[PDB]
Amino acid sequence: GDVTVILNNLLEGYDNKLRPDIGVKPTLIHTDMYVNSIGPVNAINMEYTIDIFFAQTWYDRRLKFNSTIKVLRLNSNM
Amino acid sequence: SNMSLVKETVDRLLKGYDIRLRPDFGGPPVAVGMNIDIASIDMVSE
Amino acid sequence: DNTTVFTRILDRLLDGYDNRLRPGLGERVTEVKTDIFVTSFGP
Repeated sequence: GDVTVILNNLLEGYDNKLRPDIGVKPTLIHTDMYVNSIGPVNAINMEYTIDIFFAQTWYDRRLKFNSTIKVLRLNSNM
Repeated sequence: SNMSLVKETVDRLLKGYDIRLRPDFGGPPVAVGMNIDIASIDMVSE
Repeated sequence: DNTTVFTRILDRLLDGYDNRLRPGLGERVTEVKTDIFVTSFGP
């Protein structure tokens, strides 16, 4: 289809070793959390458990595509 | 000599070898025989 | 040589297959039928 073409065009000449704007400006990352549960707070080992859905979002000007679909929703494969 | 002969033999065996398919994939079932040499039964926990 | 045909089948199935895309990404909704067989209900 067309989503495969979009994904293959985004990853051509792409270097996942370099952050976006590697010599321009810092990358702004917006972070959200969703606490599923805060586990047992045992004082013996001075720790506590927590389960979260950690979400980060930023801007990568290399993953910019022109198409009639607005968002690519993917797995952990990419 | 005797080493490169076995090397080419194993390379011939493994060239065009589909690991996704069992022996006789569309045929009769393959027989697998089991052996077990028990070294220790460590801890039987109730 | 009844092993080459199934290899060609499996290679044609995977020729141009993109496992980053769910089946029916642009036309329908992927409907997964689930099943659970509990072999042992643990402690």
